[PDB]
Amino acid sequence: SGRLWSKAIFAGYKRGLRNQREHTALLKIEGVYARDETEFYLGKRCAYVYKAKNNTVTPGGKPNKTRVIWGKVTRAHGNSGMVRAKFRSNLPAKAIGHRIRVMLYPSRI
Amino acid sequence: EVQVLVLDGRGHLLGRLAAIVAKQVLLGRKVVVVRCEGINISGNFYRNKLKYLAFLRKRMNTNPSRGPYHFRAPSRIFWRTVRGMLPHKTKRGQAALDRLKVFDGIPPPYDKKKRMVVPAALKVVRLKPTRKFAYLGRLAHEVGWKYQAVTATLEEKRKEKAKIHYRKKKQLMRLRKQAEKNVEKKIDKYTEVLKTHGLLV
Amino acid sequence: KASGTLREYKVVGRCLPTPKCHTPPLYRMRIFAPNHVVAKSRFWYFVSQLKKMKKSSGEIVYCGQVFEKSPLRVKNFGIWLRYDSRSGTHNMYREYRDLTTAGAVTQCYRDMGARHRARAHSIQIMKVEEIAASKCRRPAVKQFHDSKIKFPLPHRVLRRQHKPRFTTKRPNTFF
Amino acid sequence: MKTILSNQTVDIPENVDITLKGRTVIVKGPRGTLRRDFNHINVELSLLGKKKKRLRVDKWWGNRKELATVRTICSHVQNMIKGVTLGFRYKMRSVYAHFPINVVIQENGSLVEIRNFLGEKYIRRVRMRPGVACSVSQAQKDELILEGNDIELVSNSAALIQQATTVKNKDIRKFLDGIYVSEKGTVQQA
Amino acid sequence: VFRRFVEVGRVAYVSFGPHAGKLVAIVDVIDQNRALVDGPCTQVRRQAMPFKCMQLTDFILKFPHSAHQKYVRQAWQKADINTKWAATRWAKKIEARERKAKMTDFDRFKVMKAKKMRNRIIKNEVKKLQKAALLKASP
Amino acid sequence: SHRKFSAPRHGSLGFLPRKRSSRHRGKVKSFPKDDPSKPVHLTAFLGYKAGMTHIVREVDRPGSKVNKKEVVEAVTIVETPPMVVVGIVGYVETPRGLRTFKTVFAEHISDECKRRFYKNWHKSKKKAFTKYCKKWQDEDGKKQLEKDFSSMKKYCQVIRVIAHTQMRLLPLRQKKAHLMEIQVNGGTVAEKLDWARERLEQQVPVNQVFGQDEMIDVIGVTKGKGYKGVTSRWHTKKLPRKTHRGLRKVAC
RNA sequence: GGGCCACUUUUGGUAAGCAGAACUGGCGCUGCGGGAUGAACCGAACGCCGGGUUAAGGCGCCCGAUGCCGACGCUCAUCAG
RNA sequence: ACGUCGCUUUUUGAUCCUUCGAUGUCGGCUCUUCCUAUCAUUGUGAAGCAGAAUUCACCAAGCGUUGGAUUGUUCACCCA
RNA sequence: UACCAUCUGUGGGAUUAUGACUGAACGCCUCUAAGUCAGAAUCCCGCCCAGGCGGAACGAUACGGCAGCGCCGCGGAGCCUCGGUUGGCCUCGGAUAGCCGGUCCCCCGCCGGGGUCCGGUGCGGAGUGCCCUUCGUCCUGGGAAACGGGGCGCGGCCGGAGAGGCGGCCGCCCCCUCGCCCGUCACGCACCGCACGUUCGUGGGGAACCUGGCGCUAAACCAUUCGUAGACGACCUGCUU
Ligand SMILES: COC(=O)C[C@](O)(CCCC(C)(C)O)C(=O)O[C@@H]1C(OC)=C[C@]23CCCN2CCc2cc4c(cc2[C@H]13)OCO4
Ligand SMILES: [Mg+2]
Ligand SMILES: [Mg+2]
Ligand SMILES: [Mg+2]
Ligand SMILES: [Mg+2]
Ligand SMILES: [Mg+2]
Ligand SMILES: [Mg+2]
Ligand SMILES: [Mg+2]
Ligand SMILES: [Mg+2]
Ligand SMILES: [Mg+2]
Ligand SMILES: [Mg+2]
Ligand SMILES: [Mg+2]
Ligand SMILES: [Mg+2]
Ligand SMILES: [Mg+2]
Ligand SMILES: [Mg+2]
Ligand SMILES: [Mg+2]
Ligand SMILES: [Mg+2]
Ligand SMILES: [Mg+2]
Ligand SMILES: [Mg+2]
Ligand SMILES: [Mg+2]
Ligand SMILES: [Mg+2]
Ligand SMILES: [Mg+2]
Ligand SMILES: [Mg+2]
Ligand SMILES: [Mg+2]
Ligand SMILES: [Mg+2]
Ligand SMILES: [Mg+2]
Ligand SMILES: [Mg+2]
Ligand SMILES: [Mg+2]
Ligand SMILES: [Mg+2]
Ligand SMILES: [Mg+2]
Ligand SMILES: [Mg+2]
Ligand SMILES: [Mg+2]
Ligand SMILES: [Mg+2]
Ligand SMILES: [Mg+2]
Ligand SMILES: [Mg+2]
Ligand SMILES: [Mg+2]
Ligand SMILES: [Mg+2]
Repeated sequence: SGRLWSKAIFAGYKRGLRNQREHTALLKIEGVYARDETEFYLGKRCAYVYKAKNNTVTPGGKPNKTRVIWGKVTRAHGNSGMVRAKFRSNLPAKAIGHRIRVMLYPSRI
Repeated sequence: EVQVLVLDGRGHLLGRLAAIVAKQVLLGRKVVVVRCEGINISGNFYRNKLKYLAFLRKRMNTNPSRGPYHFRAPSRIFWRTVRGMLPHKTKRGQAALDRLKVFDGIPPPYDKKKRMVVPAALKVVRLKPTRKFAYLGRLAHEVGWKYQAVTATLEEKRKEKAKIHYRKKKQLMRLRKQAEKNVEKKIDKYTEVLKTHGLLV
Repeated sequence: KASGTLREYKVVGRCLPTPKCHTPPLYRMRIFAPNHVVAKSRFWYFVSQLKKMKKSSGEIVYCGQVFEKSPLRVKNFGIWLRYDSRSGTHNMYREYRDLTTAGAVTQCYRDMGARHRARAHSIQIMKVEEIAASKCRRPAVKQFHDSKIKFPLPHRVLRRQHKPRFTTKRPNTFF
Repeated sequence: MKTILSNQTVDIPENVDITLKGRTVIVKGPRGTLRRDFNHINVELSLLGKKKKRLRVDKWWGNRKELATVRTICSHVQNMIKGVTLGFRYKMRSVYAHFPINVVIQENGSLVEIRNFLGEKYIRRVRMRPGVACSVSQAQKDELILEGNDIELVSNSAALIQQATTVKNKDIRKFLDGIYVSEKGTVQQA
Repeated sequence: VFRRFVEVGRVAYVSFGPHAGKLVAIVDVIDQNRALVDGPCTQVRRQAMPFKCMQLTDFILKFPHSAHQKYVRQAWQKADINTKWAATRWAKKIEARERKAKMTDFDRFKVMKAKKMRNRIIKNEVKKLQKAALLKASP
Repeated sequence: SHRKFSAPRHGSLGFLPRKRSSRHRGKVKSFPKDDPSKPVHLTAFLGYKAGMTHIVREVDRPGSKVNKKEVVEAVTIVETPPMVVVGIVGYVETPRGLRTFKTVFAEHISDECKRRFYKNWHKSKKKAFTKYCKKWQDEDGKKQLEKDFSSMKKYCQVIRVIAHTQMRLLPLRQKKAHLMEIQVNGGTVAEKLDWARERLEQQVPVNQVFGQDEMIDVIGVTKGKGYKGVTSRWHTKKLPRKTHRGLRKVAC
């Protein structure tokens, strides 16, 4: 019961104009739209859950078709919210405009 | 939040709304822009009409069947302004542009829904009132659009049904102001809890 | 010369004492600058034009900020200045309303750039003093000289245009 | 420089009684009623008195070009008051040299036909703006007499029948023919 | 139209800035954009504030222009604003919007139970005021 | 550089894609503007070209060269047997155009009208409108047509009449009729749709649709010539006789 | 042992993305960030990478960044900028 | 008029940047499109515009701008 | 096949120059500043030509003895494949130098419509909002409910056409006194700190299999013809009464 994670959007990689750095993601989180409003999310854990064809092993259950790339939030990118994230393996480019779950893990409250 | 965003286009500026829409479009967010008849463009009419007439002159003389497609219906004029604000030569920007559905007037998927407003794009907020403004529905009519007269007769009869639904929604709202006057001694405990925590002024 | 909020500096200097005059005369200026570094560098700009005095044959005796004597009463500042255009140079007289002296001179630099495209290296403020209300001449200053000022704020334009960005109700401008 | 306040009151006689639907003046006199929407100029209007009934219009921080529209709205209201207390009578006179001009009045005064203009066979049929009673006088020999309450409709209808009778491809110093506005009067000399 | 004016003694409410949420009095008008502005009883020292930060109220204090602080203070206390304000609806909507932000997770549960019950009694009689109020049998 | 001698362009650009027509009857593409003040009538008809003839008549043009004198005009003859009203169709007007709303074909559709609905009449089993003819003789299939003839009354603005020709009365080899929508102008929508079932299964002659001595418009498909060169198709100037690769070309 | 460009100085020429000198830096031999694009301009020179911060330039959308309740003015252009 | 400020690239020069392991070179014929710096035609303003004729401007390139003698001619010139 | 014969060739709209109207700024004047008018071989559309990797309405939809197909079932058993998503908002028109909400006398078959009055307006009858709100059952008491809830119960009717693919109302039933708040009373895998859990969802799509019930029995192309057509394709036609 309950959603229990806050919802974010994968907007793009860390980039200039004619270069990009795929090791850092840029996330838009709903509700927070200021830089002085985003220190809550400043170290929270985040994830990209996706489904594929083959069954894979699941922690706590029998094998399903959902696979997850895990990451965390490092710091803020700009003035209008917009945290930047760092995942373990770099995000696939098909995930631009898709759901990233900000998970309320390690807490400071 | 994966519902559709529905925007009443009346009273908005053309590119001020287009820049807002074309960034939400890139972030998922299926958005539907209804009532393009009433989108405004800053500057006076004749000046803005000359911009569109100057566009009509751009034409591949070798074969104008292959050249620029000069859409004349307001919905497709607004569809082209956001096209130029999207990377529509890539699959990210073509899957983006499929999320925007543009309509003239308000079709019956969206006539019985609530429309959102963008205050950063409205004519009353972003123009000084001692300026001039053109209507996108009017400069489509003198440019070649066929259907402002059937759209006017279908928006008049929709506003006939909108007054009827409102006067029934407004009639139930003065029933709740009568019910809360009758059964109030039995909600004195419940109306004080909500009054304590920032509700029920 | 840049800007951003101008102070006012009392800069005092004199020529280094050679065996010609053992005590050369002290000179002082009032200088509106962002900080005392610029105030000591604009001092040797004018005192080299007024007197035959350079920085190597001279020293800054006293540099220091001049604070406003009454920053809580509204004063009429008439400013005599001197700038150069794309054509030749011109003299002017402008009037402002401000609480501080250095605030009405900041207000002059933004208004000489707005109306005349005069950059701050072009402008030379030479005199600034507190004009009374009965000696003002400019009509924009004199319209606020009424003991019964009364006006509304007619067309309040919405500033929070993005909080929220998408709302369901159209805003109000009558308050 | 933007002037903080520029007002101009407008006196109102006893036979009229005007109201304000925002920026919409509705003047109602013994000769009918008029109505103009002023929702393109940002001023505030105000009925002040209850015995003499003044009408003030403010401007509140307008520049030089906005400040010009304070006295015009006064002049539009004063043309509504004279329109419904007195009216607008335009006596206008036909000036011919060789060919006399025949003007026959068609249906209820809202249409004129100008036939014998410089001896040409074309018939000029120009429609009146609605509310203008164009007629032919009897104390003069050939002059038109058009009534009405709205000065932007009476003078426009008088300008339709003046732009229609223009001489083309000739000198206009000689060939002084046409129907011209002679005198702008009122009915019921106050 | 136009009833709330800027004048000498107009009590203004500051909407944003360093003094957001303070009532304050207008002392003098500094050239179309700024105003000499002093709140002697709401802890706001005399300074210049733009007219875009402030929002005009209904209350007007009487004192001459550019008067000292002690004369705008005993004019604040005669017809005392701090009991006139915090009795009007706009003052009540401010305190009944910040105490919704001061609402703990257990307070939010108690509103969730009290609202869900209160929307059962109100929902009940609006049926009884539309099925007994439709009892009409007249030509 | 310029040409030095002005000459008009050969051919219109307003008639071109000069392809084979994608049809054979002749699409109307524009019916006469309709206004309710008139009586209720048809606006088009459909006939076959039979051949030409010249006639002799005298002229009444007062002031002309040939007033009260007898001239020889060339005429053509169009065989027009009466068209049979076989159906009805109503259109609703939309901001995207003018879409078709509902059509109601009649019972007792003839075999020459059903011939059109088959590309091969020999091997077919003639089954067209055999499920649809039984809802004219039913109870709970009946009143859905009076729900079809009532929604098309209250929602449509333009109703048309599907009519076909009757080939059995002509000297041609083909027995397949030509169906055609012909709109009904002059009148309100509730009258023109009541009118167009009175005529349903009945014939209308050309005497009703078109009267004496009025001008009409003729819509058809040109006599076909085949693949032709630029001298036949565009009537360009031929090239001089000592041209190497071809006289009947366009040079530049 | 064919050079070329740029600031300033300078010769012939009406002028030239012309021809010829002086001085320094550059391009050629050299990629990178910005100038949309471009041998030379602006910043800065390069082993392979992770974190931080800047330069010149930017920050409605394309397209990273003002979704600041930015400050004060000027400007309406039926070829604006 | 004396002076003086421009535009243009339908003239001719100036330059040598591209092309010498090739980009077919004057004129005509033919054919399409474009430009306006408008000869005519549509709508107008001005005249030392009485009419007729002509002239100077303006929005304007929609539409038209021919048939020949001589010359390879582009140009030129006469006939109609 | 030929100006070498014959026939046909069209209507608006916004406006440019320009001429004006009302009319300020500049207490006079002024085509202009706000607001208007007349206006053309131009421009744009119609007429005309073509008809989108654009829609629509409608027709018929595969058998003579093993053969298919469509609809109505949560009717089943499970496979595969494509992915997304994690509660809803079911709607006045609009004004912005003003609005929203209640209301007395009056009138267009008792809704609407008006001018007084009464409140609200940094919108609180508020999207900065609102509605839902998910631990489970069992014991047991008090309140809200009694003009209640529930079902793919069937029939019955009405409203919705701009892309209606929907939204309400009903007569006979069916069990139910539970579900909403404040409490009593205890139990459930309490899986022994730990991830993809929580939904939409009985998802879309391609198959094949079993078991009921209800209906349906076609065309297109080739070949052959035709010559209103044509390089070839295509196109226009005909083929047991
Ligand atoms: C004296 O000049 C000639 O003989 C011309 C020709 O020989 C033409 C070549 C035709 C062939 C022989 C290839 O059939 C030739 O090689 O022309 C060059 C030639 O050959 C195609 C191309 C040149 C050089 C590059 C482009 N330009 C175009 C034509 C041209 C025209 C000239 C010209 C030179 C070119 C040259 O001199 C004056 O007029
Ligand atoms: Mg799933
Ligand atoms: Mg898994
Ligand atoms: Mg001091
Ligand atoms: Mg928002
Ligand atoms: Mg006047
Ligand atoms: Mg003449
Ligand atoms: Mg040529
Ligand atoms: Mg030519
Ligand atoms: Mg040969
Ligand atoms: Mg060498
Ligand atoms: Mg050398
Ligand atoms: Mg050189
Ligand atoms: Mg060289
Ligand atoms: Mg080197
Ligand atoms: Mg380098
Ligand atoms: Mg670069
Ligand atoms: Mg550039
Ligand atoms: Mg440098
Ligand atoms: Mg780095
Ligand atoms: Mg950029
Ligand atoms: Mg961005
Ligand atoms: Mg060369
Ligand atoms: Mg060569
Ligand atoms: Mg070649
Ligand atoms: Mg070659
Ligand atoms: Mg021109
Ligand atoms: Mg002329
Ligand atoms: Mg042309
Ligand atoms: Mg010869
Ligand atoms: Mg011919
Ligand atoms: Mg017209
Ligand atoms: Mg005038
Ligand atoms: Mg004009
Ligand atoms: Mg007009
Ligand atoms: Mg077209
Ligand atoms: Mg009130």
